Amino acid sequence: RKKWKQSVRLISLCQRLSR
Amino acid sequence: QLTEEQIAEFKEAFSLFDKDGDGTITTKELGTVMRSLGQNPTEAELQDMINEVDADGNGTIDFPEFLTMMARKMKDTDSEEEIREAFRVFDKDGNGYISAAELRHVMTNLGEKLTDEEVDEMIREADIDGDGQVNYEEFVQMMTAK
Ligand SMILES: [Ca+2]
Ligand SMILES: [Ca+2]
Ligand SMILES: [Ca+2]
Ligand SMILES: [Ca+2]
Repeated sequence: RKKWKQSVRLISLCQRLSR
Repeated sequence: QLTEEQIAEFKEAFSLFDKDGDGTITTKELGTVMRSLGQNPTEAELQDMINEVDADGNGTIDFPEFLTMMARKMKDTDSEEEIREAFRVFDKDGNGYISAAELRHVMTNLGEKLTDEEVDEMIREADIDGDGQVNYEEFVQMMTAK
């Protein structure tokens, strides 16, 4: 699965959302 | 051809936001996730985020709209300051090394609990240098792998 890489991407998602 | 593992990953991501499991992500739930990561969006700012992908006009985000959101906003790759921003989320005590304990806590805080065996597996796979923790270089490097 690579749960950690997946969660990092989700964290980046929220960074990109909060402009 | 979507794999079931891909689908499972989308579902997990969706469920992290959709904490009450009703099939829609609200401003409250979007907010909750971003506040768990230190951000402070306003309700209007959260609504604006929803609006962008809110194709059926109902004011909340459903599964296919969330897929669109990720398509647009998981647009390729972690630059540098954002990779570094992510590292900071996990390195809770700011010491430059992510411990197993740190990772477990941060992950629980996000809202995905996993067996300590799983957490240790994540540390161990990323720990290239052998100290049992994950430094920035190793955090960066784990992001390239399959
Ligand atoms: Ca919900
Ligand atoms: Ca909608
Ligand atoms: Ca630390
Ligand atoms: Ca290490």
